[PDB]
Amino acid sequence: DTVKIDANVNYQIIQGFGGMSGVGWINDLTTEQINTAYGSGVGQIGLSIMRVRIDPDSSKWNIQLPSARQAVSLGAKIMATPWSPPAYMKSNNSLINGGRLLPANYSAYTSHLLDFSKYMQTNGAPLYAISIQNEPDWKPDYESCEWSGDEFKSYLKSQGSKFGSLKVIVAESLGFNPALTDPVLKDSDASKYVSIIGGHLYGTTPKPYPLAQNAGKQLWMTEHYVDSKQSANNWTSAIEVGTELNASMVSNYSAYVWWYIRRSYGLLTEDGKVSKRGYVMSQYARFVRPGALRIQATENPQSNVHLTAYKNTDGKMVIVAVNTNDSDQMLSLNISNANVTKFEKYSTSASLNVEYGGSSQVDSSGKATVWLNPLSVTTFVSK
Repeated sequence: DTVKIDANVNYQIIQGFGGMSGVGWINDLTTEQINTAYGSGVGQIGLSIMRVRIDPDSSKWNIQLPSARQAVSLGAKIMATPWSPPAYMKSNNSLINGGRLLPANYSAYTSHLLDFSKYMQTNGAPLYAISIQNEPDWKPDYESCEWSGDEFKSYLKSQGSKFGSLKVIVAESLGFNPALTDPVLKDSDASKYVSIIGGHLYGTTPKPYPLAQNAGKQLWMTEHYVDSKQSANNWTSAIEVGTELNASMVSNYSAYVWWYIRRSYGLLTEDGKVSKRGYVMSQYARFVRPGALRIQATENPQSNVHLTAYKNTDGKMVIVAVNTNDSDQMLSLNISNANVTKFEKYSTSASLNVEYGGSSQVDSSGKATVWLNPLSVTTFVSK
């Protein structure tokens, strides 16, 4: 059915796609694995964001440097998340099962975070962004710390100015619950120090956040994974990554950051090879590059077809479509306000990994017909 595209109507800017560096909790990435994930060529995923954990013990920070340095060398931006302040700053004197950061320690905690930023920077892996807390609404039996949105608000009013040009992220809610961040965004004295509203998708689905958008903050999805009991090469499950990426983009997110890059259910499997989930991610990350603008395009032209469209800074139009029908699907593109004469097709499916599927001509009235293979994630790139 018909898809109407207007390259003169813009939504969010895309900062990129990322994953978690897990060294300290799991084995480090190798240099080869980072090059595969952070390169953007054939066979590579195209990530450009790496997330790192801030250990409350600063004697352990050094183990983060090899992977963070390699990523920066390859053009990536680093964001850092703390799971807990040091135990001795919290109300329960423990790293685990929550506990509150004592207000008397707000300046000390800021100094801890800034120390981490200076260490990284001095060692040649400068941070782009820093989060105040991981999942303040979750109190598991590992590093965690509980906060309310009013506590974030008080914290930021007193400490926020100290972060300088570092981009501050709040609140990394488990389920992207606005309750944690609305108090911050409704207070201009707190809001002025926040650059990014970040959240996770556990137990939820992507949704727009109008208050964050109207406040001019970017929205980043800073951690998720799908059904970890599945092999990353199970196609039935991997296509769900495509669904979630599409929903995230339609929800005006500027960044999407997976959990552990290398894992049995990850973007790379434990043999260091790209997985089906990684190829799905690459249908977005290799082609929708940092700086791209999402543009108007019929999102659900027909049953079980979802798509988004982008203009890259180099002038290329890109269309990324998810087809969860077990049948070939035709799209009738109608493009306005663009200078496109052909699209190249690249698909991931049960049997293809980002494989070229031929070219389609766009007539001089901006019309083209393209086809989606069954149960596939397909990217069209203008030439």
